[PDB]
Amino acid sequence: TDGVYRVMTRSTQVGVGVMQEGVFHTMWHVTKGAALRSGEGRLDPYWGDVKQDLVSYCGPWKLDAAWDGLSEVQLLAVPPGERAKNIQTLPGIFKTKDGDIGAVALDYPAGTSGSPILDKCGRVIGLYGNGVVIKNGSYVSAITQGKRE
Amino acid sequence: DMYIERAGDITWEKDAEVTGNSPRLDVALDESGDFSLV
Ligand SMILES: N=C(N)NCC[C@@H]1NC(=O)Cc2cccc(c2)CNC(=O)CNC(=O)[C@H](NC(=N)N)CCCCNC(=O)[C@H](CCCCN)NC1=O
Repeated sequence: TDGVYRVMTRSTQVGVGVMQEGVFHTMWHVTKGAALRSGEGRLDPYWGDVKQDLVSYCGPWKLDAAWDGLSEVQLLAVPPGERAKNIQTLPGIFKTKDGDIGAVALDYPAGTSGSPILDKCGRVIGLYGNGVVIKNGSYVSAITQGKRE
Repeated sequence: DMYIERAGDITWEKDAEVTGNSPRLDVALDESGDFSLV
């Protein structure tokens, strides 16, 4: 069913993802694009892109909401061993040769990778966990969003 | 064995804790999906 999920290996939490419209969405580095178990069921990788660091299971990428480039957002962080919590922030910007990407200066354990970032309507505007380490050792994550074809 | 477990509903929280700055960074993205500072 729709919601946010932990991704576990047997146990260790290696990441997080979003179930929406029957498709499971996570970051590629969480699963390395391998199949997942859900209860007694198997979720097979359907679409992915290592450069975007994204993968979807059971169908194509469904998350199409975009950061408006202006407003505060919320990370719905699901850290290992802790319940989901919402953290509001005003994104900064990754400026790249191919354009600007919103980025959040929020630092969580590696197994928080795949946690969704939300707009004020609760729509998922991207996933947390592909980023850079800045000079002082803190972290900035892109707001990584796929394309709904 | 890599498996998933439900962890909650996806809902914006009213009157939430606000933290973090808004850094403006020049970055590059390689073909393997790694970001780096320029
Ligand atoms: N081009 C490159 N490789 N950029 C890599 C960027 C970054 N990788 C790191 O932060 C590694 C790292 C670096 C220094 C120290 C530590 C970790 C120790 N910290 C922890 O052990 C928990 N915290 C941390 O690991 C990070 N915080 C911090 N202050 N270093 C926060 C991790 C958040 C989830 N994302 C990831 O794990 C990805 C995986 C890899 C995706 C690759 N495409 N990771 C990243 O983006």
